[PDB]
Amino acid sequence: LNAKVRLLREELQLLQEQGSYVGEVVRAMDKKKVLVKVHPEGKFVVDVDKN
Amino acid sequence: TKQYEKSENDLKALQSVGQIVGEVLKQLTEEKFIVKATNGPRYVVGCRRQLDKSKLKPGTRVALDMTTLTIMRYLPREVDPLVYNMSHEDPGNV
Amino acid sequence: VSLLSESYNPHVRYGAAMALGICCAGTGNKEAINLLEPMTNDPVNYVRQGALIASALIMIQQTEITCPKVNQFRQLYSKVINDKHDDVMAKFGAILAQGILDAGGHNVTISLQSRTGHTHMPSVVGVLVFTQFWFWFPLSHFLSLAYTPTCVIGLNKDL
Amino acid sequence: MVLESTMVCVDNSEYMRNGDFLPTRLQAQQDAVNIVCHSKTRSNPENNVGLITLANDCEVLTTLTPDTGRILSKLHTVQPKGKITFCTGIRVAHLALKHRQGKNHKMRIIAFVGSPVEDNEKDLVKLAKRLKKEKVNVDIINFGEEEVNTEKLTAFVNTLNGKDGTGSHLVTVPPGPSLADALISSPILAG
Amino acid sequence: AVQKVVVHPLVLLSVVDHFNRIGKVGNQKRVVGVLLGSWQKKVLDVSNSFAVPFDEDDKDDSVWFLDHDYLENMYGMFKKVNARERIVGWYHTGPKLHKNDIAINELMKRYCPNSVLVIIDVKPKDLGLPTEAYISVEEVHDDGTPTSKTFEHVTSEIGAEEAEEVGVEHLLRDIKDTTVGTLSQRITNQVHGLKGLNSKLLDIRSYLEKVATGKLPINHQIIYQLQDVFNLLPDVSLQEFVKAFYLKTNDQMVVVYLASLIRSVVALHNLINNKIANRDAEKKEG
Amino acid sequence: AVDTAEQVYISSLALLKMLKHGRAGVPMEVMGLMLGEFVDDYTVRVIDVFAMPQSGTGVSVEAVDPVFQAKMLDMLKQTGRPEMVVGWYHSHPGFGCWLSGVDINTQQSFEALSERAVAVVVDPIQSVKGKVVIDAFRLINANMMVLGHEPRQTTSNLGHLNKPSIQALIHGLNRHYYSITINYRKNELEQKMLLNLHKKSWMEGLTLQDYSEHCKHNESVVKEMLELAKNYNKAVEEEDKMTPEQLAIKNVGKQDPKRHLEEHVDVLMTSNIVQCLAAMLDTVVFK
Amino acid sequence: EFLHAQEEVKRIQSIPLVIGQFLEAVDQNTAIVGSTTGSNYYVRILSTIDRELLKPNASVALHKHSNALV
Ligand SMILES: [Zn+2]
Repeated sequence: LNAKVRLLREELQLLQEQGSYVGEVVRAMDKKKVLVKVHPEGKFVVDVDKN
Repeated sequence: TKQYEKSENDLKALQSVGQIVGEVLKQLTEEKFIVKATNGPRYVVGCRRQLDKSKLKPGTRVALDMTTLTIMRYLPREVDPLVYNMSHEDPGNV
Repeated sequence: VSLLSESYNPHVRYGAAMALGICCAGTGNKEAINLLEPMTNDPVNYVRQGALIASALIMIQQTEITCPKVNQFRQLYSKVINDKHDDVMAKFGAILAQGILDAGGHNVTISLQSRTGHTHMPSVVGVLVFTQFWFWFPLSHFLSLAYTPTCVIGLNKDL
Repeated sequence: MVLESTMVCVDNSEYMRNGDFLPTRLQAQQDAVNIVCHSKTRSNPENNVGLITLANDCEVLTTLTPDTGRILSKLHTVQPKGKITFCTGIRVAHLALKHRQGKNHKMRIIAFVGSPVEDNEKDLVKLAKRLKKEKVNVDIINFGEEEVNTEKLTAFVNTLNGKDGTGSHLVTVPPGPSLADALISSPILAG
Repeated sequence: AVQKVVVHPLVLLSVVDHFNRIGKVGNQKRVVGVLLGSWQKKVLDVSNSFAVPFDEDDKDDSVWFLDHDYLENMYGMFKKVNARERIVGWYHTGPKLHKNDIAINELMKRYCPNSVLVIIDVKPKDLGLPTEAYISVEEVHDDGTPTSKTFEHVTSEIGAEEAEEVGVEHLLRDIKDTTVGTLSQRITNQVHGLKGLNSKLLDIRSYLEKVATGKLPINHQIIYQLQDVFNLLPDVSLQEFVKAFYLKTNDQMVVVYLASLIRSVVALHNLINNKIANRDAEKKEG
Repeated sequence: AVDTAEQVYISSLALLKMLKHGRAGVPMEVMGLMLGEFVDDYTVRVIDVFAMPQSGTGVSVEAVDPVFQAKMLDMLKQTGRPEMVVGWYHSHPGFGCWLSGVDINTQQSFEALSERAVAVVVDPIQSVKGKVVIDAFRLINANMMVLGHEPRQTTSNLGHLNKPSIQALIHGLNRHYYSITINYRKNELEQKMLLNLHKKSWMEGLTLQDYSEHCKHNESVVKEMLELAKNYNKAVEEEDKMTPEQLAIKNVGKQDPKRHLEEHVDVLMTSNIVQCLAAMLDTVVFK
Repeated sequence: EFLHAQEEVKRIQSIPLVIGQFLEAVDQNTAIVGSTTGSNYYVRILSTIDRELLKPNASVALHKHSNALV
């Protein structure tokens, strides 16, 4: 329980500058990359993601 | 000769950046004011002691800090085309 | 001390690694090593350093055939010091630990307990002043008194 | 210039309301305060001079300060009615002189006594031996009416200092009509 | 008039640390300074203050003198940096005031219409909530004697706003906080009897002492009147206090029943979920 | 020439004035001045903190008034402690306390008069209460950029100070600046009373007054407040009695929550406060 | 120290904040939340209160940069 309040600190640090986005895959690519379209933004294409 | 130095001293006061406009939506507490920028984003901030809390009111045009994003000065109303709607001129009368 | 090594603050975790370091250095206990494995993995900087020196005292004069973690650790000492991303603090005790294992050309070790049953005071005094090496850097030289020779001397008599 | 801090004591006792001094002791001693404050101004700029009332309950109207505007402001409408108090009138000046910023400035006190005092000889001898230890030098100028050819105060000044101390000078006014500005002529020329 | 006052730990500390200023140079007497208050309502509040050099001669044991020019300059600086702050009165560290302190108020009464003097204590000992607050008023008397000025007690409380609570709570690092519901009410429950006793016991020893020594007055007038008021309450049954018994217990009736109501529910969720998570989780591992 | 680890000793009186002067200036950044004594290069202490008057131009190198300093120093010379000033501090209310181009402009002015002149930043906002908060900075020499910039000795406090890092803006000051450690000192006597002052604040004056007023409360409207608790115990429990049945539907504790769940702990704690303050009746009212 | 840790989770970020619209919680410990900037963000939920104030749709106040639910 003392470790969870510390975990919130580090996790805050990773989500502080950019947090994390919400993507929408329009198509997947042969190079392991994945065409992703964000609602406010333009379309991207991004890769593995080993998990 | 000295009037110039008066102007240059005015520049020293111009080293203070213009504040950012906004509106007052509500206020959650005295240190939590629910505000919105004229550009769309909404915020909750406290403020300094130079305000009168009752004078704030919802739906109020205010100016915010560039960092704290909080009210320092405020103005009631502004409109650009109005004075131009009042600037019409016509002779007569006669 | 297994449960104190899990404490929330790394200060008690540091003292807790040091306890196992200085007390078990005259022994080849593997349980102490097992509790000092996760200590170098803590995200805190200096606690990892503590694990380096403690693990250096458990392996004095003990080769790989003693405990299987000797080479495991010896690659870690050089790995942490050749990586620029790591903290300078943590990589201080790395080369320092390489000095512990290699002290005297591997020929000497530290012994707080003679076989006679009495404690060796230059050993104890040296190491206890060596506890805090940050506060005074020349205090790291008092550890040289803790080094004792391990040898078989077959001198018959006189010269 | 010599470094010191002078403390003036204006006489508001009920015996100063008479017009024996021309035109009245209030304006007579007021002009005395003007000449001494301008004298300290011409001496050194660092020397500061406050005032203290001796009659009734002693109160410091103006704390020690180098400007005389406040002093001249308090000389007016002072309402000079009460009984003179002497034994505490030197000690108050010493009290404001222990709070002084400068330790180089010597402790100096001037006071005007225009009324008889009920202080016993033993009290004044105790304060004399005390001011010797505190080294404080007090220059008194006697005004008004008192015991003819004032004795207790004269011997007080002589026994307060010694060797030399050149020193504390007590100038007693002779019983005759004269302008006050002419009475301050002898003390302002030499102590 | 004034009801209660609020003194912050910041200004209080500002008295104590000045006691360290004159502590090394000594010697006698006590720290005397002028208090800066903030008045937002009938309730009084203190924020900051400033010390003033003060010395009391002994001859002359009733002689008191303050620095007026220094007062002007320092109060002008604090009025410059803070427009809301102003002098509400003065303060001294006591520990007990002297008869001479009556005129000290009369001096600065030209600065403030009503100047409240606040005693404080630099060395905490006894008997409870620290400091003190006095207001200067004239109640005359039924005797027709000339008007006597006696200071009246004003209840004081320690408080703060926001930032001043931060440092105060941060620097302690000593005792649990609070904790409400368990150790906040019981500790103060013993505090009620303890601080009630010692207050009553020191003062009740005073009452027995006042007639032997300390006469006059002492007693009279204020003593006998409050004496009979103390004899106004015995105070128990007969009668109706007998009838409060079973309704107090009856207020405990539903409370014990609600207690036992949720006690079984706690045991419910805990035992059910844990025994399942015990044996059913262990059976898959081995 | 000699660079070592540094340490700041703060006084209980100092921090309290810091956060106050900073609170009154929000949002606008204020200008304070640090007061204390230089004992050596590797240690420093701040024994006092005094506030400067605000100006319409704001924080600037010219914001320090020399005549104001000589006056204030008059008031401090006649005080028991006439110690020389040491450095300056300024509040940074709305951000993460990074030194700006205005702060550096007054750093080189203090480094010529004072050898160290520790730069301190204090903000009430970034911390609720129990944080150590504040901050501290030091200007490294920019003309040394050709030689080794990498001390110190006794790197312990250096390691704990540079951590956590903690975002980016904080790291943007590693160059041209380096922080300096802060540690409290006691002064435990006055600290002991300072605890008991706030704690006793909740307690009563006579201590028999507000507890007996809570005894007047012990029957108010407390039978009605116990009817408030009775409605929470009916309304929360008849919907928390469907939960043991719903656990069989979802099988078993998968998310969830509802809620409407628990909350009886606070009800029992308030009822326990009621019964204890009510148990004081038989103690107080009787004798 | 645990009661002292509660102040560590309340400490960040205190004031000020930026409003957004809560969308939904993808699971325990992290959620997706629409910002007033008009962007949905995968964002952690504060370890203190994850539950009763969540609701399907509600205006939620977030830190400026971290967009962290409080
Ligand atoms: Zn700045």
